[PDB]
Amino acid sequence: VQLVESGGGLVQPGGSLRLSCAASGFTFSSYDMHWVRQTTGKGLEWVSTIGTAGDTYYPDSVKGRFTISREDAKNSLYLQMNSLRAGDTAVYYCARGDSSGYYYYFDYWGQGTLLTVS
Amino acid sequence: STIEEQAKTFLDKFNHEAEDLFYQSSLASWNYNTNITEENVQNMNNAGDKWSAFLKEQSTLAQMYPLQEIQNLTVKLQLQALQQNGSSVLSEDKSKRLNTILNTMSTIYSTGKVCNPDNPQECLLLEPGLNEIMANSLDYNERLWAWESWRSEVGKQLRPLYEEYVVLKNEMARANHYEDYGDYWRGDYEVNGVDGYDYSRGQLIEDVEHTFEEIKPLYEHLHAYVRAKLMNAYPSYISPIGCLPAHLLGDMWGRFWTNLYSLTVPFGQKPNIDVTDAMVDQAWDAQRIFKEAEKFFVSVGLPNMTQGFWENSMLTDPGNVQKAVCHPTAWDLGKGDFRILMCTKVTMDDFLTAHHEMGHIQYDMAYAAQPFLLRNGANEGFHEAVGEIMSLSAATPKHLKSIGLLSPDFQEDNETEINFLLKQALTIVGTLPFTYMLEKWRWMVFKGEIPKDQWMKKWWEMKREIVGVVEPVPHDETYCDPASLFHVSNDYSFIRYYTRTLYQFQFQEALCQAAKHEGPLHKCDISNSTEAGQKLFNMLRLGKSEPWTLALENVVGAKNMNVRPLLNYFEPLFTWLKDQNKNSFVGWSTDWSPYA
Amino acid sequence: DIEMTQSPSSLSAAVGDRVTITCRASQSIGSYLNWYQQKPGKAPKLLIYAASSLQSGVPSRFSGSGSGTDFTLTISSLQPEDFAIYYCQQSYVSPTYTFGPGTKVDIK
Amino acid sequence: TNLCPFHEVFNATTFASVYAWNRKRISNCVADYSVIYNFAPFFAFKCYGVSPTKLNDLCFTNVYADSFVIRGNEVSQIAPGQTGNIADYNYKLPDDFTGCVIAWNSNKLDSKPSGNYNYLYRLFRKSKLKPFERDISTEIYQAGNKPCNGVAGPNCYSPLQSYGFRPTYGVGHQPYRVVVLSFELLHAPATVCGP
Ligand SMILES: *[C@@H]1O[C@H](CO[C@@H]2O[C@@H](C)[C@@H](O)[C@@H](O)[C@@H]2O)[C@@H](O[C@@H]2O[C@H](CO)[C@@H](O)[C@H](O)[C@H]2NC(C)=O)[C@H](O)[C@H]1NC(C)=O
Ligand SMILES: *[C@@H]1O[C@H](CO)[C@@H](O[C@@H]2O[C@H](CO)[C@@H](O)[C@H](O)[C@H]2NC(C)=O)[C@H](O)[C@H]1NC(C)=O
Ligand SMILES: *[C@@H]1O[C@H](CO)[C@@H](O)[C@H](O)[C@H]1NC(C)=O
Ligand SMILES: *[C@@H]1O[C@H](CO)[C@@H](O)[C@H](O)[C@H]1NC(C)=O
Ligand SMILES: *[C@@H]1O[C@H](CO)[C@@H](O)[C@H](O)[C@H]1NC(C)=O
Ligand SMILES: *[C@@H]1O[C@H](CO)[C@@H](O)[C@H](O)[C@H]1NC(C)=O
Ligand SMILES: *[C@@H]1O[C@H](CO)[C@@H](O)[C@H](O)[C@H]1NC(C)=O
Ligand SMILES: [Zn+2]
Repeated sequence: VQLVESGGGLVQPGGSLRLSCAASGFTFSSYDMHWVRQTTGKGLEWVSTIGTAGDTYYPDSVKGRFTISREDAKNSLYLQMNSLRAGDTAVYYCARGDSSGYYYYFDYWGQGTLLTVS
Repeated sequence: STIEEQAKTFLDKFNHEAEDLFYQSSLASWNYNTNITEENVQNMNNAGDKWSAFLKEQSTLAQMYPLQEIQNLTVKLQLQALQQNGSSVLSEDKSKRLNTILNTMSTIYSTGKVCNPDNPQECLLLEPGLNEIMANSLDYNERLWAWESWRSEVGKQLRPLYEEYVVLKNEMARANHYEDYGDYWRGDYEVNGVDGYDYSRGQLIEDVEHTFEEIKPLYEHLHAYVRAKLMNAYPSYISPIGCLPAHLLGDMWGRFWTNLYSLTVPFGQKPNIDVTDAMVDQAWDAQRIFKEAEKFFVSVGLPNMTQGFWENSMLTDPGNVQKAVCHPTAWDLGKGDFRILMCTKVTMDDFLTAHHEMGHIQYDMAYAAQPFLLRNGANEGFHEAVGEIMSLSAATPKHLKSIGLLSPDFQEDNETEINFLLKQALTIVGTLPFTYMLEKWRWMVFKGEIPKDQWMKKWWEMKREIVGVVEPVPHDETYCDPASLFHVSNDYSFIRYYTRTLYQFQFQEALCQAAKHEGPLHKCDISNSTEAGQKLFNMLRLGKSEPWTLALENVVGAKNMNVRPLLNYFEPLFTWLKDQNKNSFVGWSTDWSPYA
Repeated sequence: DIEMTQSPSSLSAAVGDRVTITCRASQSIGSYLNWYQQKPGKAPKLLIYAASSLQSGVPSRFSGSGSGTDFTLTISSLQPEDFAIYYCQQSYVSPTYTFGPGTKVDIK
Repeated sequence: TNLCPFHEVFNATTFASVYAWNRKRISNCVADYSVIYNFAPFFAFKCYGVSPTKLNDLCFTNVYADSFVIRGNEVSQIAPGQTGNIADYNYKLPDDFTGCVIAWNSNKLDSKPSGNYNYLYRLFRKSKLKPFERDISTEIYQAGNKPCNGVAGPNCYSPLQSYGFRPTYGVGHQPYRVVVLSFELLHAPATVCGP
């Protein structure tokens, strides 16, 4: 199993990016995906969640601003960011969720990509 | 059970039956201020009657819980608010007389008419008319005639029924276990119980008279400059040695000195900042103005305004179809309802007014979580200060250049920026001695140490030693000069303005220091400073739940009120005034009198 | 949200020692807490789920013990391939899972 | 599948008061939580213990759906381990809860210009609420040491107070319909679940 991220770069405030995560080695039609960002000091922070049947979940902070979508044609997960602020500078990881019953966890994270604003 | 828990169960029921009866009244008042019709008046009256009846019933009921047996410093404040008898201890035949006297004063002041000693078909009232003639006129005799005429007809028929007002209100004050009626008004500056933060009622009688001693130099130099610049306007009417006539201050009573700007301009060669033409060029409307002000507030750290604000609040005059009272007001109806009523026109003045009014909505929003009786400013001089600060920063050239209202060169020459500090000194500095004088006279006329026959011997004595104003013509005892003012005729505490002017600049200096501002204080724009917004929000959230001493300390770091920020804000102006007063005379003698 | 705190802030030990890190929650979370390793220069990796179960692949030297609010993660024998940051994260409240500030394990 | 009612709890024309709250014992069909994720944006979706994503496949013995209307700022009180006016006196949730909470605004439906006083909630009670048990009563709550013999007045108050919803209220004081789903297991064989 491998997960590869893409979309890193620099953007002016108020810009938009379309980050992508490609997963291989398993079935995309069953597991669910999460976007989690990491900043220095504040630690890891969950950013977005997408499941099997057209459901999307966001925190209170990034609400009405992110539009997570997935296409199973080539096993790729997309994340669109608009109206970026100075607090969105982080390293972003795409993780896979699974549960052995009632207990849920993130199995694999991948490599990650960098985002910065100026 | 215990008396400690017999008060909580009462206030918990009170806070739920008060919100509904307050919202109904507020909505009725808003509807009446949108349409002026006949049904709206009836609805407003019914809602107000229900609210007053509920308050009276709860005040009568709440007396069963003694103050000495309750100790939390949060329930105690609500009991203090609810247990005030007010004008109810007096006999039933005296409350009606007091209300009749109050209504008579209100009607007499509202229905003013001089009519001029001429053909009686030309009668001019106060607003407009008298206010216009005191604002944009240069004649000496005409101004003196209007000034004497207003206080001749109105003043004579207002003093005989002021003595009984004083006697009845003093009797009510004694009945409420207080010292005087002035001591009643110095009651919102009282805190007991919290060690190290106490502030007795009499201590105010020190602070106002301790912070005013060191404002004397700045106001003395400003007074000298104004007198020198009014010498040429009225050549043979003012002497350089001393005080100035009270009918030549651009206002009916001398509360503000703004209208003298056109007569005391530092340098008339170049104009002041006026973005009025830019509004027309770029096609500015009311909604754009309010969105820009909201962006300014967001840039500091404070939140947006609710979707209901943009849909339930009128921002433009409807026209001839409706009848609306065009007066900028910020409404906190309760239960998450915030509105702004203002007839907006494209002008810098309305641009800044959108900022003072939006400040009250933000300050109102800050303490929305507090109990009902504590949902107000920590004192009477904190709401109109978290509102006059934002206007100052909005007027800054840097903010106007950062939103696109001026050509992006606009050399910020010292030749021009000194034209802006003087204009603000003609409204902020020129009112403090007037307020101190009026409040002092009212306090010692309620005290009883100024006999009845010396009411007007001391009124014009204070205005010679504190302010630099002198009467144009003799005033005998039967007159009533203070009663001509709106606040003396009605029942309104008047010291709140002083205590405000001195708080707004303290808050401004604290915010600018927190914003890492380098340079003079008047060029300070608190935009793009999250720490300043957080520092302000730590105080805006408290409300009346905690003593105003702690609220002031949370932002300033000082225990009590101070004037040093005010003098720092006007430092370049004061230096220039010192520079240009070397050949003039500073200070005023007792009197030479305009009459001789 | 449910805050999560970790102790100690830093820990220093040699090879072969036993190191224990404690994680404290603000509300009762039952057995819903999981453990992650953040080897520098890479991505976090799952170590223990259900606050006691051993994930397939991680060495058995890691043990998670706890029930209720306060949990502990213990490494009986320390090895040079352990210099990293360890995080405890919750699973009782979803989908707003919150992590801890991490712990420093300096090998010396 | 038999479509045991989930479109009736969420689409009911009239809900219940806070101190009443209708309890529906739903276990009769195959669950179809797809419609749950639809039907307007949700002010909160805070399933506890079970991941919202991986519903639609888990065998539950008996589902309990509870519905009532509250105000916005109290929506955050429907959660285990919370102390407040609603939690201590109206609706209590155990600390070991396993279910979901769904709240959605209903200003258009459950508000009137004059005021909606048909919704009631309790404010005063001698003792707090044990988890998952109702109390409908109208006796005067004694607040002193003088029995009032069922007569309102000083130190004797009615326990129920009305809301009075109006359309112009803010987000925090607007009506909010709340459906809470509770899950449990029993020794009986599991039959109410999908293939
Ligand atoms: C307040 O800041 C905004 C945004 O500027 C960004 O944030 C700052 C903290 C700083 O890091 C800047 O470098 C960032 O770009 C300013 O808005 C911008 O102003 C510049 C002026 O040179 C203009 O070119 C941009 O178009 C503006 N961007 C917008 C409007 O989205 C704003 O001017 C600042 N307010 C001031 C200086 O009063
Ligand atoms: C408000 O007025 C009421 C009376 O209308 C006061 O209640 C009386 O207070 C006196 C003071 O000792 C008592 O002797 C009486 O027994 C009280 N009751 C009555 C019916 O007179 C009350 O004290 C007043 N409150 C304040 C703050 O002055
Ligand atoms: C207020 O005035 C508008 C103007 O047409 C009118 O339509 C409306 O009915 C008025 N409101 C009331 C309560 O009469
Ligand atoms: C004062 O009343 C408030 C309101 O509930 C309470 O939270 C606080 O604990 C009380 N003060 C003390 C010292 O108990
Ligand atoms: C405030 O409103 C503006 C425009 O409506 C928006 O861009 C901004 O994100 C809002 N601020 C917050 C904190 O939501
Ligand atoms: C303004 O700056 C100029 C530049 O030196 C200086 O000569 C002048 O004295 C300053 N003050 C005024 C009032 O012009
Ligand atoms: C709820 O009832 C209305 C009225 O019949 C209907 O239009 C709507 O489709 C229903 N909602 C669902 C999810 O079935
Ligand atoms: Zn104001």
